[PDB]
Amino acid sequence: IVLTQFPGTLSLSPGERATLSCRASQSVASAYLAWYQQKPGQAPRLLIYGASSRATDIPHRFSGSGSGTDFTLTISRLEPEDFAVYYCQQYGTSALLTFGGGTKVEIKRTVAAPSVFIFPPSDEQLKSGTASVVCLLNNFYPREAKVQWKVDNALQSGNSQESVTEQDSKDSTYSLSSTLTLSKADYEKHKVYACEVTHQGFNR
Amino acid sequence: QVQLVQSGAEVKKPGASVKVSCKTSGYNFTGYSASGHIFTAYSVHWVRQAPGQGLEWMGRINPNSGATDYAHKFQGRVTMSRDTSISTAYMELSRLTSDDTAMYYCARADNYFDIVTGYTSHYFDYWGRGTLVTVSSASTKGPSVFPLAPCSRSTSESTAALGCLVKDYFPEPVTVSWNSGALTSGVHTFPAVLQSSGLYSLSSVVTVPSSSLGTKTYTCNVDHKPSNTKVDKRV
Amino acid sequence: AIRRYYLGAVELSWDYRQSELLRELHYKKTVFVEFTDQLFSVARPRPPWMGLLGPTIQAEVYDTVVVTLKNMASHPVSLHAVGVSFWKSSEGAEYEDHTSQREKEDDKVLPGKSQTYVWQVLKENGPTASDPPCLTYSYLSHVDLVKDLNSGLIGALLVCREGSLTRERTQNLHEFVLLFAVFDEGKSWHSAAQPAMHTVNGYVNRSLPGLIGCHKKSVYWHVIGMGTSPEVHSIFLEGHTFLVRHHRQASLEISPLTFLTAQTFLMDLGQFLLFCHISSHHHGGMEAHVRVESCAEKHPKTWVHYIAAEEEDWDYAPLVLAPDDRSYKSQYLNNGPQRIGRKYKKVRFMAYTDETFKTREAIQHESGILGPLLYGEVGDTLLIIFKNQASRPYNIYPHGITDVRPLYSRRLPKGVKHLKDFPILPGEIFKYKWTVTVEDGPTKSDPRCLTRYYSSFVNMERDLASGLIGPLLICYKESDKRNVILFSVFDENRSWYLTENIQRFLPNPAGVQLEDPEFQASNIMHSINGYVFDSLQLSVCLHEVAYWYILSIGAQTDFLSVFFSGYTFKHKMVYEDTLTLFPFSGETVFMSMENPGLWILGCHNSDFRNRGMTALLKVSSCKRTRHYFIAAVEQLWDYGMSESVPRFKKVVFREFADGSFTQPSYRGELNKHLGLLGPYIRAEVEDNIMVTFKNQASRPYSFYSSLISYPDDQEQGAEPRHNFVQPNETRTYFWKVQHHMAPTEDEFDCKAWAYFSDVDLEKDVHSGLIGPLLICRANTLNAAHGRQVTVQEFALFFTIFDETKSWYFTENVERNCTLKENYRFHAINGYVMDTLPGLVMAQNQRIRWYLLSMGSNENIHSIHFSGHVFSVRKKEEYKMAVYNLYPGVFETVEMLPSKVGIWRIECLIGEHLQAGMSTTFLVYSKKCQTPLGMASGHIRDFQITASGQYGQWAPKLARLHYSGSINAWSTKEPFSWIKVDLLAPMIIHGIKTQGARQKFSSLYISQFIIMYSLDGKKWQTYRGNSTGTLMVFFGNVDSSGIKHNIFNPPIIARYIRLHPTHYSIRSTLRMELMGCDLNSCSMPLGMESKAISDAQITASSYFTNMFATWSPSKARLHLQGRSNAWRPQVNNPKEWLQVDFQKTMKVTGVTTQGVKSLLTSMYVKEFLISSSQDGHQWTLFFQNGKVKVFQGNQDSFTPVVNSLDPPLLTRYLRIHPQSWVHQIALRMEVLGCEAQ
Ligand SMILES: *[C@@H]1O[C@H](CO)[C@@H](O[C@@H]2O[C@H](CO)[C@@H](O[C@@H]3O[C@H](CO)[C@@H](O)[C@H](O[C@H]4O[C@H](CO)[C@@H](O)[C@H](O)[C@@H]4O)[C@@H]3O)[C@H](O)[C@H]2NC(C)=O)[C@H](O)[C@H]1NC(C)=O
Ligand SMILES: *[C@@H]1O[C@H](CO)[C@@H](O[C@@H]2O[C@H](CO)[C@@H](O[C@@H]3O[C@H](CO)[C@@H](O)[C@H](O[C@H]4O[C@H](CO)[C@@H](O)[C@H](O)[C@@H]4O)[C@@H]3O)[C@H](O)[C@H]2NC(C)=O)[C@H](O)[C@H]1NC(C)=O
Ligand SMILES: *[C@@H]1O[C@H](CO)[C@@H](O[C@@H]2O[C@H](CO)[C@@H](O[C@@H]3O[C@H](CO)[C@@H](O)[C@H](O[C@H]4O[C@H](CO)[C@@H](O)[C@H](O)[C@@H]4O)[C@@H]3O)[C@H](O)[C@H]2NC(C)=O)[C@H](O)[C@H]1NC(C)=O
Repeated sequence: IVLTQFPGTLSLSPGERATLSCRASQSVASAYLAWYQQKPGQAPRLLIYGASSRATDIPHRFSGSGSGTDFTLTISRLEPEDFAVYYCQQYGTSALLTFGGGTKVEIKRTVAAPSVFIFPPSDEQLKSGTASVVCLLNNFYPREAKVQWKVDNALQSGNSQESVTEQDSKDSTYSLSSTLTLSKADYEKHKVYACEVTHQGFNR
Repeated sequence: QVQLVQSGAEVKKPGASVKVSCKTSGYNFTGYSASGHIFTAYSVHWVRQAPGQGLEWMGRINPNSGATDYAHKFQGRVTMSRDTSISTAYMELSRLTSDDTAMYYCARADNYFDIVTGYTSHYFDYWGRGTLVTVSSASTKGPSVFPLAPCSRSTSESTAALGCLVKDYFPEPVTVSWNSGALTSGVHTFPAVLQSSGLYSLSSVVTVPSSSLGTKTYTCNVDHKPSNTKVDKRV
Repeated sequence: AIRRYYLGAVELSWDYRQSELLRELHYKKTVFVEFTDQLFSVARPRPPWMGLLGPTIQAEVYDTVVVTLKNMASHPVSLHAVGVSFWKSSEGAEYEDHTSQREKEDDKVLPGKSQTYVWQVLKENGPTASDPPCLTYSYLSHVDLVKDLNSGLIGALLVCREGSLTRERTQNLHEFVLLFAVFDEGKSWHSAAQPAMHTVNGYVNRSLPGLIGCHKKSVYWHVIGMGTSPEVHSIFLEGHTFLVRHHRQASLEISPLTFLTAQTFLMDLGQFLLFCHISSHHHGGMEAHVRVESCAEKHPKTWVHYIAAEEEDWDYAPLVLAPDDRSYKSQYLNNGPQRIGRKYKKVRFMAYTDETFKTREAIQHESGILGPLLYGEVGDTLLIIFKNQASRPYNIYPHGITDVRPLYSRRLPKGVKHLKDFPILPGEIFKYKWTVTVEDGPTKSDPRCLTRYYSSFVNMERDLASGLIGPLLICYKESDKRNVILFSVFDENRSWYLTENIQRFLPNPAGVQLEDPEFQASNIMHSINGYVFDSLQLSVCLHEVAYWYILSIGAQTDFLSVFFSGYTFKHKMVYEDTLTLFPFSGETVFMSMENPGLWILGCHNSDFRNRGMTALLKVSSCKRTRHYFIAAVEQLWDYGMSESVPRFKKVVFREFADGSFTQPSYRGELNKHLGLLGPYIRAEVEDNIMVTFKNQASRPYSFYSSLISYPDDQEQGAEPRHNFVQPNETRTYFWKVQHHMAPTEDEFDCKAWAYFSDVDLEKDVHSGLIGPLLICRANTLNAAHGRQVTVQEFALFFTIFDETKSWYFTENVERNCTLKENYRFHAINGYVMDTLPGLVMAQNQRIRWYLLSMGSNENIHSIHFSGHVFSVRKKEEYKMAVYNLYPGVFETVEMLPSKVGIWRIECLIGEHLQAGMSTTFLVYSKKCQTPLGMASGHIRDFQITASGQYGQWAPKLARLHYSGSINAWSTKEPFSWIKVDLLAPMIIHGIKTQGARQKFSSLYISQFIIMYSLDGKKWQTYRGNSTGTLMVFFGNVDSSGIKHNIFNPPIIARYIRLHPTHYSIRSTLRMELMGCDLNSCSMPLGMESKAISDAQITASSYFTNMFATWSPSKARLHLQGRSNAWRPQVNNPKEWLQVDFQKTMKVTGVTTQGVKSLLTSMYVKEFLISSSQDGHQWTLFFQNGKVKVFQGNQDSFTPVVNSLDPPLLTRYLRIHPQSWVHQIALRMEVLGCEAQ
């Protein structure tokens, strides 16, 4: 019933086999277990039915195996047409349905130099009344590089927001933007503005 | 040629009930009771998916007899109904909560079945565009868009990032183009995030060496269909 | 009443070189002999001319027969009776009968092993006076039919009327038998020149020592064919009249195995010849001198016929109907460097009105080559004047004539001996007198019209090929005239004057090598009357009924299959599809010409029709719409999984019921067996057939059932019916079947026809596009089922299928392989032996089959009702037990299966039978339906399997009446599959199940379908009782419901799995099968009931007193009350119980059970079995050389069943317990039936 996907997220160069395991709590037939595929920001798609047989007009590159409580989707060669988020799932029967954890499949990207930008609210921002300090970072490593609004041994939390770009379908890039939702005076009281910078290697 | 069309983006306040339709085309209204377990595309399966999570079930409706089942989370939160002859399924999501903003799809079960000998289908192969449902007690808000340009006294790198932030705007869907469509290089758009203020925040950037190039129309355009506004702003 | 015979199998040395064995009773042959003592020492005095034939076997109604066939021969023999009932006494065959090893004897016999084969000859076997005088089967031997009947083993199993045991009027002539046989000596193990030999009772040409006939007596002759290969031969007595009751029969016929009972009344004396009337190159030597000796001590009118034989030029193509010049046309209707030509000179008979024979008649067209018609009546004084004008002396002599004599003299004193060969010199004139009988009393139902011909006998084999033919008619009265058809093959090589023809027609006789196929084939031209290749027109006005007289004299050297398109021609009270004529024989065809259109004739043969032997008739002009949306679908077919792989693309008829061709009427139960056939196009009187044929496949085909009719569109014109329905295109052959097609009241309930794609017969029956039509009389097919429901029917279609003879041979070179021998499948309904399912029938219910043969000359497959014999109803009531199949004839037969168990539907021809024209069929018993024992624990818990336990909820506890906590098979998923893995194919008669209760909820399955399988790969849902695609079983709605489920067609399988459709909450069920073993024997006789008298059950000691009433008769199963069991006076291990059954009964299952009394449980744990006939002789039931010591029961409530593979015997059955629990008491009941 409860479906878990191992690993949670995988990055692999196109053309190589990828194996995604599915674990359940219930001794279920492999007929009631399948695998769907979803492209980002789009409707998903049926990939493999019955955990062993391929669906309509899908090349023999994919395959499925397993039963009972352990299932496995194995793609012999993967291409960017199918680099997507994949879901093992039990369906239809027992009157209830649920989906997998959605293992996003990624393309391996070389370790390049990340880009960092920081901008305090300029004068136009100040007279707009929304003096939001912003910092953005792009083409980085890793995806989960966590930064926080560190000012003079001070946390800023519970008020900021962060937007994360979806993985690029061509360059597999990622980008994050952290912005503050605060009034002008709340920005003006502080004097130094910056968010902490972590890598492998500004006046009011 | 089977179509599973759905309505467009709908915005409602929490506590009410939003009804979304799924019009089916390309099959007679019923595919029998699966008395032989042959063609089971009749069964319309709802599903919803949030920006920050994978898809999760809602319910099943059989047009043949009107039978239905629902996920245990939505026994009193979602209700289901079928039309008479217009071939459209109606779902009503009641007791709305601010988290319900997501993409809602409708499905049916038509492909194959891999068991000892059984050619029914319990697998989704038919699927519409996706209804964007936005739920928030706030009313519509216009394009509070602000530019993000490098400081004139801090511009020395060859590469400079330009941005525009549509803040506190509402509701979805809202589009942002860059350079008024004159340039696509380095154009990126951050997904909308629900701020602590409860309204939407979007950021669209260009990473092209705008400092290296001369003055060019880096005038990004913000389009808000619910408010019918277009704002072109030069950074 | 009882008859007994000590037969035996003797090897002997017979090279056929030395015949006329007058010193008998003294190649390698194995032949039946008869003895007279149990010691098997002295043979019965046998007649010296039986040759290689076995003894003769008599019987009567209800008269038992006890054969005692000892195997003296050096290799295994068998006995194989035909047309007589038994119980695996004489099945003979090595096949899948599924019987106990006690009955496995007949399969192979070592030297010695006298054996004993008993048959009963019930009333349905024995005939009456109105039936044929004495049925004449052959009790052949079967272990490998080709070699067994090439070893000569054969006999004459006669059965006929009661009261013939006494030698009052039965010892006359001893009822000697005749066996026209073709013994193949070459392909036996007795080798390391042996040509086939035609024989009459084993004696080759003219050397049969003296069949002796009576001067003036009516004698019964018994004719039994024999042969393992096809081909036949007619039988003729040169100077004896052929007439039987009302059968207008003149030629006595046989076939590779066929039984006939001829009757001949003699008037004359001397010597005649039994003659195989065919001039075969290696055959026709089956002649035997018969001698007839003294066994013991009006409307007179004067007519004349003038006739003269003279030469004349004739053509068979009066018009230029040969546009093509190279494909098979010019070679036979054009003249050239290597072919004789179109028109040739032949010598005929023509009439001349004058006495001087100078003025010829106005010879009419279409009456080619044939002579004038002749006709005679009662008291006729016709005299016939013949003249010769040809370059040779010629003469006439009628065939089978009543009386023929010279004229103006008692005898010819000159150098003329007889009229049978007396020639007439060129120009000479002679006179003959032909006369008929006088004292033939009127009957009003006698054969009044009969057809024969006349030819020349200066050289018959050359006279017929030279054109020497005239017709002859015999009709009784106490436009109206019609020319007759003469089917023939006239050979110029055997013609008298081929040299004249070749010198006159070939431009240069430099060289033809005398062996070129084209010239030789042109010599043998095929003619219908005197024409070939569409040279006939027989336009006759409508309405008026037609009387035709159809003959086949020529050089065809095989049998005919003449068919009329668009009509059926009235035989003796029956209307047939295609009719068969042996050469030198013909018949009076009656017909109706109410059906206009374009119609062509033909031999129906694959090659004879293409030889221009066609002719065209060209008549021209002078309640409920019963739908059948039939279609033609393409299937990758496997002819059988026995001895290897057939995967050829074949085309087949599949019925539908809706305009949208979407439901291919899946093959369920009744229509399982149709294999490569199509649907049952049934109809009654007055009905309307709305057959909306649709077609598929790369090549277009069509539909035809001898009843299609082109509407007379485009008046003042005529074209063939278009048919020829293109791919994806449909049609609608809607026609109205006429009332002349109704079977008579004396006829069977419903006659059957064959329908096929007539566009090219020879290339699509091999593709399988064949199907049964069923026209039935009056109103006897009511209800939605559209059948008689009174009788269960099946479709037998015997045919060899050749891939090279089908369009798909190119598509079937796919497998790695090069000749048609590797692609010949001797199929019955498209399946070759041990492969055809669907054949299940009720023993209490009379059943009907539809027997057909379609195809070449090879298609002479004979059919034998193994263990059954029935009565034909044509004209009157007769009886029969072996049937032929002449191609094209669709016939209805019956064989009520009173004897239960597997059988075989037998094809007699040894080459075919070893190739596969027979495959099993099973009849069960409606008496036995006992539960297969899921509740009894007999089906252990591991067998049942499904998926989704998840809660310790195993399916292994899905047994009925189970109670206690978690007590059923439950899943929450709506899709579930419970597998009752039986592991032994048996007859499933029904299902019984209840629901379950958990806490307070009630759970069950409201509706479900069933899936039954024998192999675990093919799996078919029960579709019985028609009126639907498949049956959706009415499930249970409460945990305590009384559900009386039955199966109308009982499943035969070993997996019966339940697929639920509609259910409440979850699936939680407990199920119990009702069934029986495959042979339908396992059933209690009634020991539990009072079927056994109390005096029959006795004990060594029995505890009976004021307080204890433990009588032995109280040992009945489930008996409850005071002393509800047997207890002995003294409880000692020597106790033992006797049950009397009055005779030997076959018991395979015994149920034992403990008892409870005085608040304690008592049960015997040690027991042994014994049998005896009188209680004095001591025989224990041997059980693997020991006494089996079971633990047995663990309580006193559950009865357990133990199987006995060797059935117990004797009238006295004895059980000896050894040790007990708490006292000595048991409850007993046995399972079995009657066998011997
Ligand atoms: C394809 O989809 C269609 C729906 O889009 C689905 O419906 C079928 O419709 C036909 C036509 O009405 C039904 O056919 C029935 O046939 C029975 C006889 O078996 C009739 O008695 C029915 O008549 C009813 O209605 C009359 C007027 O209201 C009444 O007066 C009368 O008393 C009957 O109640 C009717 O003609 C058919 O049953 C339905 N199908 C189902 C499952 O109900 C059709 O089934 C779909 N086809 C497939 C193959 O899935
Ligand atoms: C029963 O009688 C019939 C008569 O109608 C008989 O048919 C003929 O049998 C003879 C048997 O000799 C066949 O002759 C064959 O043909 C060649 C050429 O003519 C013969 O020379 C052969 O006979 C030879 O056989 C001997 C042993 O091999 C030789 O040593 C010797 O030289 C002989 O010449 C060969 O057998 C003939 O073809 C047929 N058919 C006719 C005449 O139409 C039939 O065979 C008799 N049955 C038996 C079992 O004998
Ligand atoms: C007359 O007879 C039949 C009518 O039933 C018909 O033959 C069938 O045609 C269908 C298509 O109309 C064939 O189905 C094919 O199956 C293959 C199996 O792999 C598919 O790949 C095919 O699909 C391809 O082609 C389609 C059309 O180009 C594409 O849309 C699709 O995406 C695929 O690329 C196709 O569906 C079926 O196999 C045949 N069956 C037989 C027995 O022939 C025939 O066409 C009718 N008409 C004529 C003029 O004969």
